[PDB]
Amino acid sequence: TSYIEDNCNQNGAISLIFSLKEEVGALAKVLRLFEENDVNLTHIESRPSRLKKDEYEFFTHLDKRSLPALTNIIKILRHDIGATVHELSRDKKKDTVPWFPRTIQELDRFANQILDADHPGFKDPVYRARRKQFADIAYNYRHGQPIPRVEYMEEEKKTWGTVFKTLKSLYKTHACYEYNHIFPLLEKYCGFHEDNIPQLEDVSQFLQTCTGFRLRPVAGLLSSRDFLGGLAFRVFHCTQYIRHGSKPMYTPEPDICHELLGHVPLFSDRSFAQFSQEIGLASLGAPDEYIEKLATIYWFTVEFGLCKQGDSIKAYGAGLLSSFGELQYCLSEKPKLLPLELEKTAIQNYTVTEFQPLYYVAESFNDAKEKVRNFAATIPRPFSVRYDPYTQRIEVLDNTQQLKILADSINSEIGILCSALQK
Amino acid sequence: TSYIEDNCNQNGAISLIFSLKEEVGALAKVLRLFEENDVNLTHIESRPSRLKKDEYEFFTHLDKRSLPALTNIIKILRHDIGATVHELSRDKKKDTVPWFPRTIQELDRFANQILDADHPGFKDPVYRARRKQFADIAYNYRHGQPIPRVEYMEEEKKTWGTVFKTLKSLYKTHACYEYNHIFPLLEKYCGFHEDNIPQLEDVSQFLQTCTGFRLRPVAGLLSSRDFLGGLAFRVFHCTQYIRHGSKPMYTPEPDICHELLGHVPLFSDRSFAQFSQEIGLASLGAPDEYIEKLATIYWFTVEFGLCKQGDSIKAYGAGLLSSFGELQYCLSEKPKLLPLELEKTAIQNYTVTEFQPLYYVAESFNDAKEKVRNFAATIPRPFSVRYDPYTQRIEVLDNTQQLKILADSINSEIGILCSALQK
Amino acid sequence: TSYIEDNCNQNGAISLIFSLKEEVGALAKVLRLFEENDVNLTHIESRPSRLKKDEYEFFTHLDKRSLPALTNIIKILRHDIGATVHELSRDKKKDTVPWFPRTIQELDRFANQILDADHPGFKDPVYRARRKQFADIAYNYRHGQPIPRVEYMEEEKKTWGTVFKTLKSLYKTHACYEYNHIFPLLEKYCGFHEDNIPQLEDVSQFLQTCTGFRLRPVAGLLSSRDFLGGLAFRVFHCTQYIRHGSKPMYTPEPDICHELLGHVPLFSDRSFAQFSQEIGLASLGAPDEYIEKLATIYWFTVEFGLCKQGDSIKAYGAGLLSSFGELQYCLSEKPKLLPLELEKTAIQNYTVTEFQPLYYVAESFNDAKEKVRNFAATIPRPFSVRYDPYTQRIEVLDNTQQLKILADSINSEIGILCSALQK
Amino acid sequence: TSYIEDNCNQNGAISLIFSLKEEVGALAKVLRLFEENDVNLTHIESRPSRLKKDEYEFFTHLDKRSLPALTNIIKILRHDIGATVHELSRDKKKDTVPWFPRTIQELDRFANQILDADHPGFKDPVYRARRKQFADIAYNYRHGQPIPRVEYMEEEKKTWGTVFKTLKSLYKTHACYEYNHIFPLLEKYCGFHEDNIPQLEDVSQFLQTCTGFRLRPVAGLLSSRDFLGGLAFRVFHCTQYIRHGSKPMYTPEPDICHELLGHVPLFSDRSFAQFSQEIGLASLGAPDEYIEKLATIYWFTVEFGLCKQGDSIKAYGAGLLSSFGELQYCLSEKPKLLPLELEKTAIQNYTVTEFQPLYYVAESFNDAKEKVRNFAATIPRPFSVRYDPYTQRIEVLDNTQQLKILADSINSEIGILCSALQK
Ligand SMILES: C[C@H](O)[C@H](O)[C@H]1CNc2nc(N)[nH]c(=O)c2N1
Ligand SMILES: C[C@H](O)[C@H](O)[C@H]1CNc2nc(N)[nH]c(=O)c2N1
Ligand SMILES: C[C@H](O)[C@H](O)[C@H]1CNc2nc(N)[nH]c(=O)c2N1
Ligand SMILES: C[C@H](O)[C@H](O)[C@H]1CNc2nc(N)[nH]c(=O)c2N1
Repeated sequence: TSYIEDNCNQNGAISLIFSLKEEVGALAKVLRLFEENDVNLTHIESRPSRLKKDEYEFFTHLDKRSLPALTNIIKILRHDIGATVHELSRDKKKDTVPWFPRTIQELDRFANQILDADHPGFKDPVYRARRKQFADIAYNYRHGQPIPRVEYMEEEKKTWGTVFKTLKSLYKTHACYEYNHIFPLLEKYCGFHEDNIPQLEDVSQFLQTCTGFRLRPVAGLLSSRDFLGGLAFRVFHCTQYIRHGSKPMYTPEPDICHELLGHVPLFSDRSFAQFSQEIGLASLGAPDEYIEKLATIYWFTVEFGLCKQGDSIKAYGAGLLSSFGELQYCLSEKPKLLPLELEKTAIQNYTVTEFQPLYYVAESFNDAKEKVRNFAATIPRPFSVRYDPYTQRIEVLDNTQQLKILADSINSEIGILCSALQK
Repeated sequence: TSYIEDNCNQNGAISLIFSLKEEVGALAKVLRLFEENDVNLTHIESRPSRLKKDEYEFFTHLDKRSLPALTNIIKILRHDIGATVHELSRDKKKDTVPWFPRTIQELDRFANQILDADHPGFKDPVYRARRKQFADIAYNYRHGQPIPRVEYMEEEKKTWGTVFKTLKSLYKTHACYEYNHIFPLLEKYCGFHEDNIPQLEDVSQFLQTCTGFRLRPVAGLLSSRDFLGGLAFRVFHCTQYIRHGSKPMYTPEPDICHELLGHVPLFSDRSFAQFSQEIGLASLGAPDEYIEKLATIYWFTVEFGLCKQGDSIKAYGAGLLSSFGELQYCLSEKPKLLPLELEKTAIQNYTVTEFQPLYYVAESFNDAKEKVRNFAATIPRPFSVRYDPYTQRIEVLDNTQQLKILADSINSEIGILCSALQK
Repeated sequence: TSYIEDNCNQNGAISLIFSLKEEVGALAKVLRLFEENDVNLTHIESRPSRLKKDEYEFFTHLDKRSLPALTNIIKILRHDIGATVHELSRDKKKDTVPWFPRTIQELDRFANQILDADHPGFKDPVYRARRKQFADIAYNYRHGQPIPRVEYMEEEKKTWGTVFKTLKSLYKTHACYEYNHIFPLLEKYCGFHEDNIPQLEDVSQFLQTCTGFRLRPVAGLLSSRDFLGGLAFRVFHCTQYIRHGSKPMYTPEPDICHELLGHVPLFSDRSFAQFSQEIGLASLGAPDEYIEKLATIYWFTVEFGLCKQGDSIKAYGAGLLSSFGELQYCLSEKPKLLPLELEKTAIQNYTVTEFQPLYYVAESFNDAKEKVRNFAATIPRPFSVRYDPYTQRIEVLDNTQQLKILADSINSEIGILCSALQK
Repeated sequence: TSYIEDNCNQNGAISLIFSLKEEVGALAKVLRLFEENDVNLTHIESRPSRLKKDEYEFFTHLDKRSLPALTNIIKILRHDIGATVHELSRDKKKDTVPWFPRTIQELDRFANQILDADHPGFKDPVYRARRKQFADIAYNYRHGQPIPRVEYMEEEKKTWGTVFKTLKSLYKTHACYEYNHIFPLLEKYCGFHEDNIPQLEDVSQFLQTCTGFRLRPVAGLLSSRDFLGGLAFRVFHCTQYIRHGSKPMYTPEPDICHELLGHVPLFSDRSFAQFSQEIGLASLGAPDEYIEKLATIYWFTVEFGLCKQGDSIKAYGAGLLSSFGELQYCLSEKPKLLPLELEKTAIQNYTVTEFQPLYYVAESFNDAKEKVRNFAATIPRPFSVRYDPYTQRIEVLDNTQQLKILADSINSEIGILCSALQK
């Protein structure tokens, strides 16, 4: 499978999800309680609760180095004060919700936690000397920055040239509509020629010009939780390296072309973007088991999905649209095609290298979105999630908070629509 | 009054907002049209319709150098292709929608479109040179950049100190809760103390973490149209300069103390943000005729409003909470009180530097949002608008798409709600 | 005032509104509960939850013979099974919701709960015997039956003739359009001429073909509660008797002319029907406290209202359009005019037989519906209601179902709308 | 197939769908135009247009006997006045929309237009003498009446006894949930014992007590248009006859038991009722071709459908739940099961007698409702349809009328839901 079990750092990450009502002593109480225990107060951030006017939300920017007193604080918090605390832990210790980044800026803690001799071009010291350099670029990037741009060598340029020569000529009849729609634009705007390599930054900015989707330089393949969690933030982690000039149509681990020809152009569609994003949102705080299940879904859908299209069936898989041979295989009559169903799609085993025998076809991305949200209602976590586009932080919602926020949001949509009724 | 009519630049600003449905030649026709007539493509960016999968949307960043060629382009768009074209013009000539920005970045285009001997300290060279310094800072600032942090002199530090000493001790009973709650946060977080000035950047970061609202350093005062459009983007144009030490409770032009102590803390509540933003949206495409009325609203609502608050009447005006005398004058039997109703609230003359005879009271900011939106449904503009938080572009909507977009979005929201109903 | 407090019958009316979720024994438990304690099943009807597939809804048609046994049943329902029970009582004792009908057929239960020497014609035996005749007709009429058609004497025919002669010639400029349009229809269709009386049955048929509104022959005057509940069912309780020939423009108790010329023609517009019906629904479960206010509304709105109508102010009141003098008094500079706002419109004392000093003006009936519904959201009753047009039973809604039912219904409506958008 | 081509009567039915704006001369113009041409004015009914306050709708109760002048009237109507007229014709003559009943009362014109020697019990004069008697009962029924009740013979009673003995014992594990839910209620309420025959009227009234669904006595099998059109009105036409005592488990033409055990109990569920009803609504004014397609759908769904149910697949077909042998066959592993899709389901051929080889399974009835409405968007008719629950007439909607009615209806639902947001 494509599931990669997740890791941790020795310091770790112990966050405390809790909101607090402006009670007698409260905001003084908490921050003094922390600075008595040596906890830095650059790391105890509090902002208001966007729902109950009289409450705040608290973000604790910590690690396991605070353990000699982190017990005690929790002790006082849940039982001496009466604040509902959920602890995020990356070590996945005693019945502790699995850690995840909480703001779009917290992605830098565990973004470099990725990656055999048989790699194509292995005994070439040149390709490896280039590969550690590109990993370095991902090692030094911090959120907010523009992606540092690299002049690509030319042998790599014609590797892309060949792959593009094949795939372009073959997309017009193989790719989904939303791909033939975006791709001419990428060509004329970003530098998506068969004779030119685009820089990650420009593509990032274009995807933000279409959907607010962002490209983040990652050295390699991250653990499923981190990958799908970053996708929650409308952030796609992508690679900067190319395949070897010897074998331009096989890579065991995804390269520049897989993203630019498999993922990105569809990331320029809002319907598909939100589709992927909802899965992202659902991935966080989820059990490792359900992360295996998410990985399975992602594979048979994002990486290798098909879409019903009025008259045709077409491929929206990112591995489908990036691998010339399997893009031939896919619409051939060989493989299996059935209307997508997650009850089975999760319980669907697959292979990593071999051409995937069976495929699953959606109606439109939005129906798949509905289905994803449905399955999200199945993942067991003692709270809900929903993403804030402006603040770029994930609203962790409880019983009472889901209610007023959805209520009034739909009220505003209701108002604008009721005015749309008056022509 | 404080209403300011809008002006133009030598270059100008000619946009052609139009979308086009993907037929063979359509987008080819347009991109042919520009470079056939030599128009630069540094400014003609076309992206997909975030709504109709089969359409593109066109933002044309143009100017009056296209006047030597715009006739032909308009004609071919309106009649040879059949595209509904709305031309945005800042010259506001025959059949021209009054210009406004479509991108979060088009606010830098008209950020320098701003701004007397009786000022206390007019011939004081130090206050003059410092005001030219701050005008320079606002002159060269472009969106996305960090707000440069400025070292304040001591006279300015204690002028702020005095203003704060007076107003802070008073707020506990005059400001709305949404202020009495937020201010404890701002004090200890951004530096809203009596002996220290926060730098706009830090406050901006706080405000986007709360509401996606942003602080923009602006020279003097910008036309009503431009100010309120920037507020539509959840971007607040704000001042970095301080008042003179001679008269610490009189400033003719809004200053650091007025912005940080009158406006910001209320900009820290989402409900208030939605209120102001909905007004902003109503400003876009609006004629100067009803923009006089809009400025009036802002005055009597954001700057000089009162709000029903459970038991009492309280001040949420940014000018009430920034001018010490009128905050008491307003909470007395002296002034007159009228229930906010836009039939009258817009139609009401006023003066700027005056203890306001009458005030207007809201119920909660949300209902005020509703009233603003309702009255906005009355301004005649040949389309409505609503802002895309991720892309930071305002979806300009015609008849056909408004319904499909809100209908389906609410389809998703009500689905998740119907499933949440079963606990 | 014209407000009438409600009374009770010797039998009474004890309903227990409750639904129950289909577990083994649940519905078995209840049906066991009744016949274990001997209660008759001519009145205990259980039907499915039109909303939650897995639940039943229970309408229990009971009386005070169950007082010798209701204690046990209530207890077992509230604590041994765990069913949310709301008991409807017309005795309105401790912890009793004030009684109201759940079925379109429960209106016959309290249809005889109605009704002086100074009447012109009091000791006239002919008018007396005729009023006892019409009271008998209303006494034995049950819903569903055809309204018996009655042969009128000649004095009654020309009393009607005179009233009509006067008011008809005048309506062309005093009544709302929704009256000036409908009346041409009623004249030629039902027999609304100066020489002929329509029989309630024919008008009823007309009114259900327009609005589902129905004419019910009622003896004298029914308590405010009962009248307005019947109006909730889109059923109008109406009079079949005429006034005396002595005073053709004075009647203390509403008569055929008042109903057919004041009320009905406006009951022929759907928007007005929705207005009155929403009020009706608000009456259900309402305490007498706010029902005084409801009666006041009906008076100042349905019976004595004015409406903004594009350019002018016009009368849609049923008492304005039925009492010739006050229709002119009202359209003059004599009376006072106040914009309909329920904060004041409910809170306002009045007298019955009086040229009304002040009047209230609406914008359109639909907005008045909104205001009624809004103020209804203020009455404290332990559930909301909305009427099922096909079943002719009012869905009594608790928290959990309201959302799933309207959410999904609107899901369907917005789907068909989104598909209609493409022409 | 189960499609039966439709017939006509010699008089026929020429109706004219048109609305009219209150223009100079209008309402006098039309009715005088008709009475000049001998057209009875009991047959020219006009009521108001429920949308445009200034318009009426006109129903012409005619036949082909008006032909010697029906040309001329149409002549003046469409081209001399400018009223959009759509002619309904049952003969399906020159490009004339196929006739259908317009009110729930117009069903009596063509309700008796139904129905080989091999019928079971044919040479028994007793069964035929009974069969013409039951057809007579359907021949003499007119809308509004209660269904005349018959004392059933006893041999027929034990035919029902045997069929019930088998099917009841076999339903608890074969029938869909919504059947095991309703059926105990029918047992205890209507007289659904294995030892007793229910009278059509009581079942009708029960189905109206659940969903407003009604049972109308029909002599035999009607043409598809009339059957599905009656189902639009929430009216199910049903048979009063039984099978022969010789062979109680085979009938070529549906009998009492098929409805009471196949159709009715599901007609007591609102979700299923609306499901069937929307198809009904869609059937009217549809091409004969698409009536063949509708018949196909009805067969594979209503008569022989399955439903996905969380854990199981269960039968909701009316022939499935009425035929003991095929109810065994259905969940056996023999037949084919695929997720229902109307693109194919219509183009799905079948057999009349033989056990249907393949079956189609829905998720829940509502999803099938969505699908039906979707396919309805494909039937070609120059107007839309939507059913009025109160007036019990089908709103024929044009471009402009669909808009305001759906707009404001959803506005009301929006209001009630927005108030549900305030708890
Ligand atoms: C989601 C699933 O685990 C899938 O294999 C992930 C794994 N990690 C990844 N890591 C990177 N860098 N890029 C990817 O596309 C993926 N895909
Ligand atoms: C909104 C209203 O027009 C008000 O007068 C505006 C005018 N332009 C402005 N310009 C600046 N720089 N600052 C302000 O506060 C205002 N206020
Ligand atoms: C609705 C208001 O309470 C008003 O006084 C009611 C009272 N009861 C009534 N009873 C009858 N029979 N007829 C009426 O018009 C009224 N009006
Ligand atoms: C809808 C389809 O035509 C189906 O065979 C109809 C035909 N006519 C009918 N006629 C009657 N009386 N009852 C039915 O169930 C049907 N079914």
